[PDB]
Amino acid sequence: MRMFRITACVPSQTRIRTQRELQNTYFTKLVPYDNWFREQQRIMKMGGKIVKVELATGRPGTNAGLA
Amino acid sequence: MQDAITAVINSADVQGKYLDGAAMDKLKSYFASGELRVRAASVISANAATIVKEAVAKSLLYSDVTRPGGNMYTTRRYAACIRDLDYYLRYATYAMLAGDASILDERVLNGLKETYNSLGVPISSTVQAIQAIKEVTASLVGADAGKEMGVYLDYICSGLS
Amino acid sequence: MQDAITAVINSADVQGKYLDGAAMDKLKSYFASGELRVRAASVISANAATIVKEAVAKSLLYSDVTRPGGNMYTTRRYAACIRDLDYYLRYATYAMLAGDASILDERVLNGLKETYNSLGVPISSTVQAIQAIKEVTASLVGADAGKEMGVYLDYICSGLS
Amino acid sequence: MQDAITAVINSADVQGKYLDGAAMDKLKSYFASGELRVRAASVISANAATIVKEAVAKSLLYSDVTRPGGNMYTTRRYAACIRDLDYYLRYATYAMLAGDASILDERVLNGLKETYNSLGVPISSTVQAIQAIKEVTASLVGADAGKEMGVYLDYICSGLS
Amino acid sequence: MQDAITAVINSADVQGKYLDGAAMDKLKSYFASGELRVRAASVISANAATIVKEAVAKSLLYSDVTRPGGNMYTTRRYAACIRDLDYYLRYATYAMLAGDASILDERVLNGLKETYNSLGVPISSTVQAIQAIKEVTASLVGADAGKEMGVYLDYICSGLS
Amino acid sequence: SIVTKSIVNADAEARYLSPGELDRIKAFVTGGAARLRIAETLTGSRETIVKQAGDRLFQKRPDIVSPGGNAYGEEMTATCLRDMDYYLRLVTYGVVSGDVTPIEEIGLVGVREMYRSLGTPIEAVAQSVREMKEVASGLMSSDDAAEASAYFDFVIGKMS
Amino acid sequence: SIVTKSIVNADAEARYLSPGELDRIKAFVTGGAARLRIAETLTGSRETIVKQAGDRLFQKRPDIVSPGGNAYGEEMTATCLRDMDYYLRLVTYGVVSGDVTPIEEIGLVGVREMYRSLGTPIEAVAQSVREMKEVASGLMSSDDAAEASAYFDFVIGKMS
Amino acid sequence: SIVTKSIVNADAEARYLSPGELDRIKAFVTGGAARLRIAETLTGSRETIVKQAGDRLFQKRPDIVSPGGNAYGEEMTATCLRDMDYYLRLVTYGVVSGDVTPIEEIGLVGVREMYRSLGTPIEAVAQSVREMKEVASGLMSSDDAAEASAYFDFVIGKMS
Amino acid sequence: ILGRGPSSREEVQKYFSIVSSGGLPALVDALVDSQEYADYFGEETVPYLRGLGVEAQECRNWGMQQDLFSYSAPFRKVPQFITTFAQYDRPLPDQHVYGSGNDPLEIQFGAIFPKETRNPSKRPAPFNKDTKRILIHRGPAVNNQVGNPSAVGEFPGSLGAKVFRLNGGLPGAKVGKNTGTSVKFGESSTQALIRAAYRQVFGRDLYEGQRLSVAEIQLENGDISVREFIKRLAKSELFLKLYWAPHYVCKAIEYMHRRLLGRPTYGRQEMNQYFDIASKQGFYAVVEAMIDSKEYSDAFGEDTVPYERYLTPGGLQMRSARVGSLREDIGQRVDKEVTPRFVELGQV
Amino acid sequence: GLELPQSYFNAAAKRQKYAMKPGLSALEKNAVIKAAYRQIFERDITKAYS
Ligand SMILES: *[C@@H](C)[C@H]1/C(=C/c2[nH]c(/C=C3N=C(/C=C4\NC(=O)C(CC)=C4C)C(C)=C\3CCC(=O)O)c(CCC(=O)O)c2C)NC(=O)[C@@H]1C
Ligand SMILES: *[C@@H](C)[C@H]1/C(=C/c2[nH]c(/C=C3N=C(/C=C4\NC(=O)C(CC)=C4C)C(C)=C\3CCC(=O)O)c(CCC(=O)O)c2C)NC(=O)[C@@H]1C
Ligand SMILES: *[C@H](C)[C@H]1/C(=C/c2[nH]c(/C=C3N=C(/C=C4\NC(=O)C(CC)=C4C)C(C)=C\3CCC(=O)O)c(CCC(=O)O)c2C)NC(=O)[C@@H]1C
Ligand SMILES: *[C@H](C)[C@H]1/C(=C/c2[nH]c(/C=C3N=C(/C=C4\NC(=O)C(CC)=C4C)C(C)=C\3CCC(=O)O)c(CCC(=O)O)c2C)NC(=O)[C@@H]1C
Ligand SMILES: *[C@H](C)[C@H]1/C(=C/c2[nH]c(/C=C3N=C(/C=C4\NC(=O)C(CC)=C4C)C(C)=C\3CCC(=O)O)c(CCC(=O)O)c2C)NC(=O)[C@@H]1C
Ligand SMILES: *[C@H](C)[C@H]1/C(=C/c2[nH]c(/C=C3N=C(/C=C4\NC(=O)C(CC)=C4C)C(C)=C\3CCC(=O)O)c(CCC(=O)O)c2C)NC(=O)[C@@H]1C
Ligand SMILES: *[C@H](C)[C@H]1/C(=C/c2[nH]c(/C=C3N=C(/C=C4\NC(=O)C(CC)=C4C)C(C)=C\3CCC(=O)O)c(CCC(=O)O)c2C)NC(=O)[C@@H]1C
Ligand SMILES: *[C@H](C)[C@H]1/C(=C/c2[nH]c(/C=C3N=C(/C=C4\NC(=O)C(CC)=C4C)C(C)=C\3CCC(=O)O)c(CCC(=O)O)c2C)NC(=O)[C@@H]1C
Ligand SMILES: *[C@H](C)[C@H]1/C(=C/c2[nH]c(/C=C3N=C(/C=C4\NC(=O)C(CC)=C4C)C(C)=C\3CCC(=O)O)c(CCC(=O)O)c2C)NC(=O)[C@@H]1C
Ligand SMILES: *[C@H](C)[C@H]1/C(=C/c2[nH]c(/C=C3N=C(/C=C4\NC(=O)C(CC)=C4C)C(C)=C\3CCC(=O)O)c(CCC(=O)O)c2C)NC(=O)[C@@H]1C
Repeated sequence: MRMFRITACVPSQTRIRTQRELQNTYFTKLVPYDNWFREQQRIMKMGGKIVKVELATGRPGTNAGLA
Repeated sequence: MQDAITAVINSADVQGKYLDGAAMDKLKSYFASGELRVRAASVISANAATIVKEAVAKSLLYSDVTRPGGNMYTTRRYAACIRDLDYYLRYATYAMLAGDASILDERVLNGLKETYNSLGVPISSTVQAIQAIKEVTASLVGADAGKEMGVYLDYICSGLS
Repeated sequence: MQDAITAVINSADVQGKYLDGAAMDKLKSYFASGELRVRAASVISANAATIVKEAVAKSLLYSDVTRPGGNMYTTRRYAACIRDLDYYLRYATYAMLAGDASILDERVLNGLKETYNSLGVPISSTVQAIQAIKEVTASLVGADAGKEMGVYLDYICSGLS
Repeated sequence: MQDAITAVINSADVQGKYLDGAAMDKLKSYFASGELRVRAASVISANAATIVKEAVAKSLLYSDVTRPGGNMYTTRRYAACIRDLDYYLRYATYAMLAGDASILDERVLNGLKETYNSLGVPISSTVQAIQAIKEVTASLVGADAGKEMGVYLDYICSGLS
Repeated sequence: MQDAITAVINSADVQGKYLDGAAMDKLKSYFASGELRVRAASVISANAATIVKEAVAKSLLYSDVTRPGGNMYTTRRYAACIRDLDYYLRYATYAMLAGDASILDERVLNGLKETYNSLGVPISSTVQAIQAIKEVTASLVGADAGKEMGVYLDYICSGLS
Repeated sequence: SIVTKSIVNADAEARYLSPGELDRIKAFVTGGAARLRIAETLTGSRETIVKQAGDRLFQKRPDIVSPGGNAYGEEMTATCLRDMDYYLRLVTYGVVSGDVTPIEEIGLVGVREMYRSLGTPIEAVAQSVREMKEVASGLMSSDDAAEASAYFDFVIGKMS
Repeated sequence: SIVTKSIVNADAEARYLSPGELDRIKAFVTGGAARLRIAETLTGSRETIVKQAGDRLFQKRPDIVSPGGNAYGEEMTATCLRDMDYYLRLVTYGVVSGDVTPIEEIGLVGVREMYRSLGTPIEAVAQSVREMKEVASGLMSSDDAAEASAYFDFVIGKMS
Repeated sequence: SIVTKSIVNADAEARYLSPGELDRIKAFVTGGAARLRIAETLTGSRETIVKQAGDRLFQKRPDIVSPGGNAYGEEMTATCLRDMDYYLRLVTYGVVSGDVTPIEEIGLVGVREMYRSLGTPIEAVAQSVREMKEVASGLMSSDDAAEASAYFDFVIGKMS
Repeated sequence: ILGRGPSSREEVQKYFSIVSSGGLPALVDALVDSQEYADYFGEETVPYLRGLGVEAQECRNWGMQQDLFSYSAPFRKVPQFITTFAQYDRPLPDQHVYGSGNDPLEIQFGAIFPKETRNPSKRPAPFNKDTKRILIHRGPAVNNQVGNPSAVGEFPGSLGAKVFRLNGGLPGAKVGKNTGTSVKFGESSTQALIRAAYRQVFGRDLYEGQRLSVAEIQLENGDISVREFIKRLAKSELFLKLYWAPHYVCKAIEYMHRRLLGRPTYGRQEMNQYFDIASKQGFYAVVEAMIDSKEYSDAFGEDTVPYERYLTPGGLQMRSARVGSLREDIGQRVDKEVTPRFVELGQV
Repeated sequence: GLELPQSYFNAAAKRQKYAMKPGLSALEKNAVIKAAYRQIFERDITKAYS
């Protein structure tokens, strides 16, 4: 299936976490196409800034065979 | 994943038309080649581990790559390279069955050249390993089937190189 | 990461030999330095918060950052900066005990500069804060382990800037 | 319980109408089959020990079920299995002459699954016993009466499985 | 779960022996009955929603269940009852394809009686709904396929009762 | 396609292709000639199937062609016939692929809320595909009409 | 079997059976007679394949029956042939079922841990199964052996 | 090293170095003289332990040196002793560094699929390292044998 | 003897007192020498089952008498009349909303459920829609999210399960180690995290051929999150074959919720939500809905392996009500023992 | 205490009452004994196991 290569930064707003939080603060990721809407909405209601997003796999305008 | 059949369907859908004779001829060619594809896939699955072991034994073992100071010295790196070669064999078998290398472009050739350049993986040594796998499979599954397997094999070799 | 001992093991593994005389002299040198490293690490671990407070008092207090409009104005941002200085001092103690800065290479400085550029953190101000940390630790533990402490702290400076 | 006549009258009573067009057909088919079903009941009730004898001899004897470690090892368990097969034959006769499996639903299948799962009786071996019952009755009474018993015996088999 | 083929295989494996003649006969019976099962599954998959629609209109619309105070009064209760009918029809189709009611035990009837008893669901009304499902399904699917679907839906009713 | 589904299942399980699906690929690659015979029959006779099916749908459920309905007017009935042409084209794509994944990736996902937005009764769309299936099965050969009607009534079941 | 696998997949996607899987069940149902013939020949000759493949295994790997080996001894060679008979019976079950999930459930899940606890070389058991498929291919007709060797192939792929 | 393991544990718990593990590092530094003298004795006497441990392994399990085995032949026996000398070098690295994690990451991760591809008996390799433990305990003093036996038994437990 | 079930809590109480005082002969004598037995069967009539149509059936022991009149009554070993008569007076019990059988055993691995058929012990109770189940938090009792909803992300130090995170750096994250680096220390940490995530999804460790090596190397390269790795492990076909297919649907939903959130479901709201997801779209959709739920993101980040956060009271009773691991002050008066005052005076 | 109309106990499959009169013949005496055994033991144990 077609995948999204995304990169975003999410800050902490409620607590000062005393453990190492850089890896889940800033990350580059591979999310699926059907889960990308809910993942983006989750991090974006969380309040992060997404810096980059591309189609890692697949091609635009694919009528069939994208899975 | 794009195969010959889905390529025919998508090439029909981009103009919205039905299937003409021009799209019919390549589909008939795929239907003619599919029996040889299934036979070659059965032989490759029958000897999947032994091809990898024999090509590793006569291609890179007891050399400077597996010597200390080489990339393939450590047992972790050795198991990683064995997993990589098994993945290349299995996904090239997938491409041989599907009739297209889009599975290689979408699953294997997605951010691997930069990963190998970052990790210092020897491109020439992987080329030699791919050629050893290709010639062992060409010796094992047959002449025409081995050459058709080697089409996807040197396509993914040129993609990774 | 790698310390001095595992760096010696790395140098042994690259050449594929046992431990020769120079490597064992390096290990004895590390065993000699380990007493001062342990004592300095105990001093920093006992005095962790006070170093941060004297450094932020001599560097960042009564400035445009802690005035409104700066990046220190929210007390959440203040607690974040104190926690960042605690992180830098703790990883500096880790590198001082290890004898190598590979811990700072792999964990802290992996994306710190670009995430500070994304969040608007002033790199010059935190560089001066790290310099203040270095001066406070050098005053606290003396010059003896303080030279290695300064080496690791301005390694953090060079990596961040 | 209910039979075919009660099912017909209940369906027509739920509709509120008379026995118009297909209820009469079902009733006349029932009364046409009835005298031969009574004759088959006479044969089965007369010979009822022989059916369970040939069924246990055909399917369950000389097996792991009857040898030690099996669920038909002790004589109490063997006599209980004989009584269960007598129950299956007799209630299959009841359902075959009623023309409905409601007697099997309310007096057999209501608790048969839970008593066999609590006891540990092998479901597959019980199914094979009932299959031996249905071929022995088909041999001893006839093909048509064998099928008319065997549809309810297969209903009991489906209730087991 | 298991089909008839896997039931034969599991029985032979528990016995520890190979497939004897009666096992081959049962397998040949299932291979004889397979085509009707496949076309019946195609018919039911075609008419999946419509069978539920005419069954609930046949049994439960304009009654005390859909009147106020009944357990199908609200829209969420109607949606849950339609969901339950879809589950029963799909799992009866699965059991018809497998030739075994084991999936009804594993997936459906394992705790559904306690579920309905905790929910307050009238199991008499669900039994009449599944009888309507039987009638509408046997109207559309044929005669022998109607018998098989009726056997498995009556198994669901017997598990409910 | 069927080969595409087998490839993605083998890749998801991280293994080579199973004996059963290899035999399925072999039998499909032999029966592709009959599948393309069904395809060329449908493409040659595509217009009369949709015309008769649209006429039978219109006489069966006149509320579509009635005023206030979903297709009032000749251009909207032509749009409905164009949608039926699209569905017939997707059925031909299904019978050449040997699997229903082209109909999923073009005309099945989101179709319920699609026709919810359009106001089109998707049960009447299912009735139209039923009329297309029965006119096509009456037109072409029955042993091949069963193979075509399997994909047809899968489309009907997903519509309903 | 393939029916159970298709039902499990359809339940996983919460849908009815796709017509591709209906076609695969239909084709398995029509072609099961050849599988029954293969299984009948194997259970008729089931001592002969174990006999010849055990002989060929003791020729090719005499370290197995050498002292210090896993199968050194009369009872140990008896248990070796017992394992060969087990895998032959599993291959007959897989040929009958048309799908390799009974073989996977009975004798391919945890086989590595089992033979690691027993100290048995898994590649040597794979060699024994490969020699069993050689003897069975010699015993059977060409197309039947070519179809029946794929279950042996899955056993080889899981064990080696 | 255990200093790196203590750094990793303190970072995982998000804290500085505890006084107990700092005193552990102190004891490591003070005992480092004996901890390196054991490494120098093993390096100096590294040949004969390999040779007679290999001979004891070969008479314990002669199947691997028997024909048809993995280690049969001059070349295979030579590379078996080469791997034994490599693992002796890993044991010397572990007993100088004080921690079993460098052994676990340089020679002992991936060793199962390594020797599964190679056909090497992992139980025979564990027996070889066991006989190396016995030879080293014979060649060194009792307390030194006890402190080397922890690393040796770590290798044994991770082998099997 | 009487041809009917027990009729009231006081009747069960009286006859239990009789059978406790004098045993089976006293119970039998008290049953036969009663006004009801002499009224119904007299002196010469055989007792008969007084079912639905024989007389008027009371509306209090309906289901219990219906199960008792079946022939499978001597295989329900749990007493059904006294339990229902006590739970009639008492409020709703600690039980899953769909029945007692829907509650798995709170063990390390294995979806072990009570079976309706094998040893019948079904205990229905009318749970309505908004009926939250009281759950016991593993960590601090203050950090229960019922009264402290901002403590969902708090870690249970020394009181609950161990928390696995990607706090350590993954190997190959940066090119600071410009090749070589044969003693790179951090890979056992992420391998341990992978093994712990595998254990959490499938409670016991897998076999060699079952691991998803593509997902493992993707997490080791950093391409996917711990959240995505948990999603792929639960979406794997092994989870389908092990815990979804062989179980009842709501049982599998409950076990999936306990594995993927460390928490039993609160009740009919979450149960009906995931049941509707399972009916409309399926098992994969249930998995991704449970992972993408907001409570999952609050409890665990993108780097945190799930852990057991809440228990049922019955599960906690199974864990901490045994002979060992039960404290002296749980349900017992603790007398402060002391050296006696005369012994204290006798000590010089 | 309860009430039941005299139409419900006219269609609902009445229980056969077995009363041991002293003069009864062998067939109905054995029927009453077997019915008593079925009542006490829920089954016919003297037929199933003697
Ligand atoms: C000599 C003793 C008489 C003889 C015996 C005879 N018995 C059978 C068959 C069976 N007998 C049993 C009995 C038991 N199995 C147990 O476990 C126990 C309790 C310990 C008992 C009492 C069984 C189970 C069988 C069936 C065989 C089986 O294991 O499945 C036969 C065979 C009859 C047939 O029709 O097969 C015979 C011949 N017969 C005589 O006349 C001698 C007096
Ligand atoms: C052969 C049939 C298999 C076999 C059977 C077996 N059954 C029992 C005991 C019982 N069977 C029942 C079932 C019923 N009682 C009823 O009144 C009715 C409907 C009319 C049914 C279906 C019951 C209640 C019992 C227990 C008490 C009794 O004997 O009635 C046993 C004995 C269990 C024990 O351990 O004592 C056995 C062994 N077992 C097999 O393996 C054959 C497949
Ligand atoms: C083998 C022919 C030669 C070679 C290989 C080698 N590979 C690795 C490690 C990795 N390679 C990948 C890349 C992939 N991910 C995928 O999903 C696929 C198939 C589609 C591939 C090919 C990954 C993720 C790894 C693991 C990265 C990691 O180190 O964690 C290594 C190890 C590098 C290391 O530093 O350990 C090696 C050595 N190099 C050779 O010399 C062989 C000749
Ligand atoms: C203090 C020296 C200067 C500064 C501080 C400041 N920090 C933040 C927030 C974050 N800091 C980090 C850094 C790390 N996380 C890690 O895990 C590690 C290694 C252990 C480091 C170094 C991160 C990730 C954040 C993001 C939020 C979080 O807590 O995870 C802020 C911004 C707070 C906000 O977003 O509102 C600030 C301002 N700025 C200065 O001016 C001081 C000189
Ligand atoms: C009228 C505005 C539209 C219309 C209505 C229509 N409805 C039905 C049938 C039913 N509708 C319901 C819905 C509800 N029942 C409730 O109790 C509530 C909430 C208080 C709702 C929303 C139900 C249950 C039925 C089934 C009938 C029954 O009560 O048993 C029909 C009949 C369809 C049939 O097949 O009989 C109709 C015609 N249809 C329209 O086109 C108008 C837009
Ligand atoms: C429809 C025939 C009749 C009926 C149905 C009805 N059911 C519910 C609620 C539920 N039913 C179930 C049952 C299942 N669990 C499973 O795992 C499966 C498939 C194997 C089934 C079928 C469950 C779990 C529920 C609860 C869902 C929820 O919590 O909402 C209702 C709703 C009652 C309510 O919401 O209070 C209804 C109405 N009842 C009737 O009257 C129809 C005749
Ligand atoms: C001897 C105890 C057993 C044995 C040995 C054996 N080894 C090989 C060959 C190789 N073994 C390795 C593995 C390693 N890589 C490393 O970095 C280390 C030390 C950390 C080890 C142990 C490798 C890479 C090889 C190949 C050599 C090369 O450099 O290419 C063989 C040969 C296998 C073959 O097919 O030729 C053998 C036989 N076999 C036994 O039976 C003894 C139990
Ligand atoms: C009348 C308002 C509605 C109705 C009634 C109806 N009830 C029955 C049968 C039974 N009713 C009960 C209930 C009770 N038993 C008790 O002991 C008590 C409290 C003292 C109550 C409330 C029971 C147990 C039965 C079953 C046997 C019996 O009558 O005792 C029926 C008969 C059902 C049949 O046909 O068998 C009916 C019709 N039905 C309606 O439609 C009205 C809304
Ligand atoms: C071995 C001594 C005997 C035996 C074992 C056996 N066990 C299983 C499977 C399971 N065992 C458990 C038990 C546990 N759950 C826990 O939480 C713990 C402690 C942490 C234990 C010990 C469970 C849950 C299972 C189910 C599978 C799973 O792993 O989740 C089996 C398999 C049964 C099956 O049908 O799969 C067996 C055979 N049986 C014997 O005969 C040996 C004597
Ligand atoms: C105080 C009056 C007495 C007392 C109390 C006590 N309570 C607990 C712990 C728990 N209490 C609950 C109860 C609830 N959870 C809910 O959601 C609701 C309704 C909103 C209630 C009433 C629970 C679940 C716990 C477990 C911890 C948790 O929060 O999950 C304890 C602690 C037991 C322990 O061993 O730690 C105590 C001591 N005990 C007394 O002696 C006071 C008289």
